Amino acid sequence: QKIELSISLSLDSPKLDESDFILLSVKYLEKSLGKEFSGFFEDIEKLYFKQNYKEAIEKILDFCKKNESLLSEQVVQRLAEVAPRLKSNPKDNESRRLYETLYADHLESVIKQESDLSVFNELRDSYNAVKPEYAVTHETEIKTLDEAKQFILSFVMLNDNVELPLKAQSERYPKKDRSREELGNTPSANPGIMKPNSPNFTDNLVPVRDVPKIAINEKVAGGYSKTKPTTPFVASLSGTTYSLMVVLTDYIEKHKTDKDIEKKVNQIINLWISSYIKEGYHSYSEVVDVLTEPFLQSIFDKANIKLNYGVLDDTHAEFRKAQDYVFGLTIQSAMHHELQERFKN
Amino acid sequence: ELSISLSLDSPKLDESDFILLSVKYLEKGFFEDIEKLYFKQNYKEAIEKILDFCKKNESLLSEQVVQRLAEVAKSNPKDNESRRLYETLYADHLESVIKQESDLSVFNELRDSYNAVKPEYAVTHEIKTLDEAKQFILSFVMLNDNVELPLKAQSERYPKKDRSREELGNTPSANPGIMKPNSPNFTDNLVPVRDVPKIAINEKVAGGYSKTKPTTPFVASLSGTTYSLMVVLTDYIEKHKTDKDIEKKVNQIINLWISSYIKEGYHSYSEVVDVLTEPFLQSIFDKANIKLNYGVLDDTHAEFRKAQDYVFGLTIQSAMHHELQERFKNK
Amino acid sequence: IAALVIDNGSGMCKAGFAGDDAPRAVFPSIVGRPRHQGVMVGMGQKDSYVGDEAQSKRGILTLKYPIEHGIVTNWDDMEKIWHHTFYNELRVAPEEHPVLLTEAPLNPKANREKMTQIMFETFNTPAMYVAIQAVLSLYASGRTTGIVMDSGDGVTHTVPIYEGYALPHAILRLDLAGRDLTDYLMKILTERGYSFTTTAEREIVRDIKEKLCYVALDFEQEMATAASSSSLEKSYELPDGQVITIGNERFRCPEALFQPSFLGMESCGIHETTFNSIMKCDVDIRKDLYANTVLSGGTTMYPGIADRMQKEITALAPSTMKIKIIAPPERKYSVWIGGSILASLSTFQQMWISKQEYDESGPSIVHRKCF
Amino acid sequence: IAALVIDNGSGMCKAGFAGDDAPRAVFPSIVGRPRHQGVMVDSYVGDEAQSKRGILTLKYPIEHGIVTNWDDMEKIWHHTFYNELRVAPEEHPVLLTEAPLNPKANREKMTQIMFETFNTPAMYVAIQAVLSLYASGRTTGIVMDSGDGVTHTVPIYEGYALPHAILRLDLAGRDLTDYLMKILTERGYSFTTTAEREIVRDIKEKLCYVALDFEQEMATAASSSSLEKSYELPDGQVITIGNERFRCPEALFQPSFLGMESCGIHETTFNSIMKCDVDIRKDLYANTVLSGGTTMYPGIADRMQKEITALAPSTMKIKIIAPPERKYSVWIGGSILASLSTFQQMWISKQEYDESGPSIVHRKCF
Amino acid sequence: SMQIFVKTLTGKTITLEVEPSDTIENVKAKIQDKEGIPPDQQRLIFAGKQLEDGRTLSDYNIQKESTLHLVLRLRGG
Amino acid sequence: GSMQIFVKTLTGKTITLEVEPSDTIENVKAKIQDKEGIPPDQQRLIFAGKQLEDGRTLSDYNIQKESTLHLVLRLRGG
Repeated sequence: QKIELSISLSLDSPKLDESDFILLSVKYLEKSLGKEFSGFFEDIEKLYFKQNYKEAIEKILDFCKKNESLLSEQVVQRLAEVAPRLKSNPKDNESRRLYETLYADHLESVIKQESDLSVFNELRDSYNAVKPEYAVTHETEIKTLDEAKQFILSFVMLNDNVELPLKAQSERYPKKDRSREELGNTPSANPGIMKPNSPNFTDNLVPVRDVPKIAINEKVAGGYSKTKPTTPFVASLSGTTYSLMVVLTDYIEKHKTDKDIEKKVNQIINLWISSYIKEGYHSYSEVVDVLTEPFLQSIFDKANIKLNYGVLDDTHAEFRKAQDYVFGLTIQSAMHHELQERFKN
Repeated sequence: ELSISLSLDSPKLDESDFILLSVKYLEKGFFEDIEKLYFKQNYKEAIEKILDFCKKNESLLSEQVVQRLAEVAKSNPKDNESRRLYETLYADHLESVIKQESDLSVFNELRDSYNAVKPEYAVTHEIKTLDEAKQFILSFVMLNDNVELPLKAQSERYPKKDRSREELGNTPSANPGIMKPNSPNFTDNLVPVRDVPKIAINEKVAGGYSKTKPTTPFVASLSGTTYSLMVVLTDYIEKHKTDKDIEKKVNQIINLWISSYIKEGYHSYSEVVDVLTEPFLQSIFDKANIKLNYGVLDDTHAEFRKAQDYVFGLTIQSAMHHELQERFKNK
Repeated sequence: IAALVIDNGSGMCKAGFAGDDAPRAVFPSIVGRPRHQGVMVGMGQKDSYVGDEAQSKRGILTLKYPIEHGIVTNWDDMEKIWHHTFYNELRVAPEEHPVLLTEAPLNPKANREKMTQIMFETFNTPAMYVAIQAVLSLYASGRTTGIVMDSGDGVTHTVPIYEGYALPHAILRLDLAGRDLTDYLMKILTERGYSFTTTAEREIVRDIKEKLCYVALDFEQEMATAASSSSLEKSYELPDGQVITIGNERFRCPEALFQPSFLGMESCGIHETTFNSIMKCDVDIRKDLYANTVLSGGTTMYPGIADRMQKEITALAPSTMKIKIIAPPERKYSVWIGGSILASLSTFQQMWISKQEYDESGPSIVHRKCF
Repeated sequence: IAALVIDNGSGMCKAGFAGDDAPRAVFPSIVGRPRHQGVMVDSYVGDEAQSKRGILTLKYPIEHGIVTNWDDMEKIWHHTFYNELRVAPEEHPVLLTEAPLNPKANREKMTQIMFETFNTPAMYVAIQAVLSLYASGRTTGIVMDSGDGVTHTVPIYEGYALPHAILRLDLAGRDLTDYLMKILTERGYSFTTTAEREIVRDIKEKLCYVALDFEQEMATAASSSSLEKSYELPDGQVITIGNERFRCPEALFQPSFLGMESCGIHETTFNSIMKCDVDIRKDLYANTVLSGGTTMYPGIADRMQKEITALAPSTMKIKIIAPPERKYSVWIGGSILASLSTFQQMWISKQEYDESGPSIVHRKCF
Repeated sequence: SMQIFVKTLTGKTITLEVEPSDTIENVKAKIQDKEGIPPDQQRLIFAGKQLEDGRTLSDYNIQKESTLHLVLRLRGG
Repeated sequence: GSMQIFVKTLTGKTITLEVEPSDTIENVKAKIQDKEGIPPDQQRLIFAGKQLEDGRTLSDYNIQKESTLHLVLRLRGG
């Protein structure tokens, strides 16, 4: 019980949230347990990813109870007695921001492995026909996946016209928490969706780019910063996902018969999900929860296609390095608090 | 007299414009008082005095005007042109006088003080007109930043010069005096074109003259050749205070200086005078019985009359300009 | 056991221990290897002379100056300066005491990994941390948020720090510093008829600078007070029996910082460089930086520097801004004092990277441990 | 073959080399030797003595023009040559200065010590006043020399200083700095330390002047602030000095201000001019030299004329001569005496001392 | 070619190596190099006349080893 | 007044603008407010299949004379 002082001085930190808790609780356990416990950890991953934070916390709090023989005794005094107070500010929730920008490079990772960019070279037909006013197609073929991102990110130019019909029928896009206060671009180096002036590892940093500044209207009627306090996000509720479904719907219906339609639809959805949390446009929830809308599932579920929603199995790499971030930030505060409770002396 | 109202609403009219446009409206013991106040940049006494006047005598006044003049009643030093003319005309008014408030040698004596007080390189004069008197007294820049400095530091007002160091060069202008290069003017006042200097305001100063004396037009920001004049004047006072009319002499000396610093494009009335209206400098004079009229004149009619004509032709056109572009805007 | 802290910076290396309110040893960052066999001929199992004695003998021993711009460059010659740090000077063993290190602002991910390796692979350290000089020069002044102007012998930087994090999108580097001044002062004194050679008689000129030089609030007023009065002149007695006179060259020397055009450079001085670094940030944090500017370093140790950094940043900035310049008298060693602090803190026991996590993760742990 | 010129003066020792304009070094005449044993680490003499004071116990050998303890003057002559002029006194001839009316024995120990402790090749002593007069082009006249610790009003007729007339006022700048301090302490300002005393010396020798009429300015002052300038103490205190300005230099004209029941320098000069033959009084009145560091207040010169011309016969021309080079006229006196081609023969040769003893100075030096 | 002298109010001579064609802004630029004075603070006076920046040393008859004079514009305060 | 261009919307309503080739897209967007009532932050101007930027001039994009640009008003539903 030596290196556990740290996981308790991280709880003296006033800004611990739900995400920080799990990402530390799990490491405290793992680094103290070692066995039969790999259905806890693999599942806490699935639970953290789904942003079902307290479904997970109930597991931790009980595990801590069932395995208190194994557990250090007074950690749960502080692991608990902290759990009831946990909230998530979706402004300041960048433990999950790190996670998802890592999870975005690993979703890309798996997509490059499936090299068959056939769909993007044949979604180049739904585009042209579904959205008439834009430069047609890609002007050429999709040879790489970085020019596939380009296509997928041209489905933004299909906007305010062809998807307005689909944005109605949504019981949630009316509930956007965004603003028109119009704050404008600031410099950043922190990658993806994370904040410009928030810590990052020297190895995740991407080059300096000017990224936007978007705020939250906190006088909205439960429109996702409160509905989902957990999701960390920049500009709420997508907006162009309803425009993906304009291209995708006619595609899926023309190419419904093709046998690898799933093999080619999850690719479109998962390139999108990833190239938005990787380019900073959105957060997973901002792209998925739009598609978890029943009306959208309709054409999918009537083409006998499902959606993985960018879910993956080995996110231990992504869980990890998020644990070390929380640690770096939590005891960060400590040195800072002890630095300043020594300056005041 | 409904254009003395239209004149007021549209322009960037300022406090000088208001005074002049109103006093002609009214004109068309109180008036001569307002003219003893305009000259002395005492504009808030007047706006309210005139404003109470528009009430004292609402008889023979139209009521559109009381309802506008009360309503609209800001001087920006950068562009306040209505004072710029008045003073460029007064500069020549004071000038006419000093040639008729004659001299034979009130400056021919003061040479003894130039040569003595500032003899280090400078020209040593060895004067029969009032331009050679000017030429002499205007060569008090040759006392520069050396002997002037001992008493420039005894100044509370001075370190508030709002002049920039960004020298922007010489621009041509055919307007005489405190002026504006692209300034409307009368074809009777324009002077042979010359290159006139461009200086600008620092405006990063705090409590700068320009901020606190927004009534003084801007041509340099305060004047510091004046302290040099006061370096040469102390020696004159010393060697000539047993002289009967040196009190008359010294007035024209500083009255020609303010005459010549306003028409030669250097300074506003108070950019030269409110440096000398500092307690320590009157002291030189006050203890020698040389009370100074800082050039306040009696016949100030001459200037004020033409300023109103200038303002009118400025206020009125501003508006036809808006009606030309509300007729061409509407196309 | 106690900790060891080192500031590998620019020209001189500040080393010592934690808790110490002062660096015990401050020697150069020079390594002097041999010129030609014939100096190796001789005696010794020793190849190079590193540090304080390299400069003593250097016409015989030709040298290298590593890390003169804050970034290390020679990783073989830097294993040496860390030997004259925990071995042949500041004597106790590396293995026994835990080390805190200071990287330059914007240190490359790769130059970092070597310090982690060199420390565990070559020095068997128990534990290690690599931090930024400027993050620690603000912790001295008791801050966790603000902007630092770190100036050393060869590199000057403006580093904004928002909660322990220097913000890389706004770190600005000037690359004009201590030597550039001594060398200007050498040349502007070499013209006064008081010439100095450019090979070691120029340390006398490095003493006129720190000792008899100041930043002038209005350079232009300062110039006038010099050509009218000998009130601004001071006198220097040379170690060689000659007494000299300085004057205008005194305040012309630390002006290279504010006005870099003196050295022929077309860069921008510290006041401009500070404004530009504050505005490469978001408007929400700019207020806490204008009011929290720490002048750290030893070139930032000329009397009057913070009174010109008030006038020059008050002029460059919005009018609603409070500009507080904090130049503690121990700016010479604030990267130090604050490294001593970080390392003497008791919550720090965790961030020191352990040799157990080194072996398990590699030197690619500095990135995931140090911030 | 460069001669050396040294002004041991009450206070500052201004020393140098014969040909040039100004003294090389003008360090104080002070010797410091410690009081306890922090000596674990000789003597400290000069600006060092004052700087290291805090451990050193200072002795002030020349504080009135007279040398007093000599084992400590041997050390301000050591510093002069060995560590200030950076020379060996054995190779370079010297020119020393003396006080008016100096005891004879106290000028035999300067001959000894220069020829037996320093091996001067040759030496000469002249009176500090005869030298301030030669710098003025004069051989006959009256010099007033007011430096730091003593003031002397010395008559000189053809190079010879008349000892029957020489009068001395021990009022000088040491006393003047301490009056400014005092009258400013009773102003609300604080001047007590030996480090705040130096500032008062700067306020004094930079802001104080002599008036032509005391009362007619004390009035100028109390009705008008036309005198109150300011002074930046280097610790952030621009303070006010007005009447305090001229009240300091005038304690020389009214020595009663400091408690001294004596005669001011305007009167001490009348008695000395008339303690001499009626036949030479005309050449003294028209040849009064103001030399010294306390005779360096703007206006001290014209005030001597007022004051002397009213205590004097009206047919007497009074010419006060205040070279702008007053502070060091005794030095420039020797820088020129010694540099003279004809002077080489008036040197007391080392050889001669060996032969005739230190009683030689009396037969060479006059 | 020629050498000209410039004297300040402390009494110090700066020496300049110039030509009859060098502008006064060139001379004012050589005093920034050798002394540091911004060339705008520098006001040069020969003949009782402040010299012009677009004019040359022979437009003012400065020649030989002529002593010219320098004052520094005290501004900004 | 020397470069008539056209802005077509989704109604087919072609508006007519008089600009110069050095005018920025925010200047165009201002004139489409002065004549239409649309705040410049709903406007999304597209020529060349590109959402034009607000600092770029008309000749940073080849918008020449009598060129057709497109206006898509944003339904930022707040």
